Amino acid sequence: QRDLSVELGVASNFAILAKAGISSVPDSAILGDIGVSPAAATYITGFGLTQDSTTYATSPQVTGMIYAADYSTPTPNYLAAAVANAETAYNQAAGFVDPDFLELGAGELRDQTLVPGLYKWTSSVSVPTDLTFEGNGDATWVFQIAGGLSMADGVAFTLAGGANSTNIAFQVGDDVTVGKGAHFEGVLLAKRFVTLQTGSSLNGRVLSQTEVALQKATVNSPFVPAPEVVQ
Amino acid sequence: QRDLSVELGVASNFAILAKAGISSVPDSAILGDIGVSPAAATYITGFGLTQSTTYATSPQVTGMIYAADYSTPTPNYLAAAVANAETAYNQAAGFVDPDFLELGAGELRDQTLVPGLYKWTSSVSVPTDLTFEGNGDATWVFQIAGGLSMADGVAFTLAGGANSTNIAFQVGDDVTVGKGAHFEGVLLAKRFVTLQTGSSLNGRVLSQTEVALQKATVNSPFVPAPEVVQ
Repeated sequence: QRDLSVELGVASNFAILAKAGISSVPDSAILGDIGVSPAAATYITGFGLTQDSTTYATSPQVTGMIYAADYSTPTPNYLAAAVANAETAYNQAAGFVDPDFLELGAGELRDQTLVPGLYKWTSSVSVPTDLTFEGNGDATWVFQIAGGLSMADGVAFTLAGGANSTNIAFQVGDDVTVGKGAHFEGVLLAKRFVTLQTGSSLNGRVLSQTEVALQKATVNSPFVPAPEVVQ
Repeated sequence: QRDLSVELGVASNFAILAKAGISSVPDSAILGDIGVSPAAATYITGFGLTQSTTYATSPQVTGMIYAADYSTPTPNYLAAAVANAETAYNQAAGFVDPDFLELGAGELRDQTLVPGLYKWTSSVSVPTDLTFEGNGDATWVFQIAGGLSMADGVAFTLAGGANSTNIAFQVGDDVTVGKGAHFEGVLLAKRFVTLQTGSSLNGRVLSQTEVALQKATVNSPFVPAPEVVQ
């Protein structure tokens, strides 16, 4: 019943957005666009970029387009807006007051089923087992994690009750590690590094203020409807 | 000291942004980008456009021309600019507790305006020069429910250090800048904006319908894109 929605702005048009770089050990599989700013395209590595048709690039690993800060107009200003909007979201998520849960599990989320609400830790958070979100289709969850976030190899996030990963946001102060073959659901608003380890998957988006490393990793972001034109 | 700044988001990258069309009787001079969305480029008229499928250029425009039918990422870039312009219009219309309510019953004759929030529930006219007197951090917002019209040849003048990046006008009905008149500030218009023969504007024009220029100048502040890290 609390509306903990986090407004992403232009950053909802990206599967992965990073300030410093994105790397892939191939083959990753990303559904949605990816972008870096203020970094140049040289900090997007392991993708085999082919530049078009000089505003964006393509890769067999990305279903969508790839954007960097040195590409042609209007890409620099589009990216600037996406990164500014992603910072405003991080801050909004970190800014909500009066948590429903404080230091749950003393930082460890083991065999948990999480009702909707605002969850805060001043520590790092680890997820050694599967994790279930239970709530309806409009329910919202925000995690405020001052430290790192780590998911053990093979753990999976499960949705129950009608829940949608568009309504799940994780704000994390320190590095995020999604373990090998683990499955994440939600929007990751990371202050520092995010690594999706070998053969992990994420339905949601990855928004980092530094670098994103993919290891044979899958990211499926929501469809972006094309603005409809008046002729 | 009330901070009446209006946040423009992506609309600070446009000299003129309009939902339905932009026209020019040439030669106009626009310093800054122009864009229409959701309208197609066929609703940008009089610019002698030349089409890199993401934008067009014109001798009248220092910058780029964008339309909703142009190629990726122009449609999503424009949809952000228009959404951000609407959010700005609603923020300016939403400020509460005006400092000055119905000044002049809508007619601003020989006025010098200290900083603050000005509201009218009527239309407004500016039959003479109008001065804004305040320092370089002072902010003004005008909330006008009706139209806004400037008489021929009048000017908006800046005294005491005033800066027109800190002046915003929210106007519900048509805005008409008379021949040879001079406007200062950000115009957030719900409906039509006409800059008549030889008028000029230091600021931006953000319209929810159409903008028409007649041998007119729109000179917008340039906001640098992030410096590239190589």
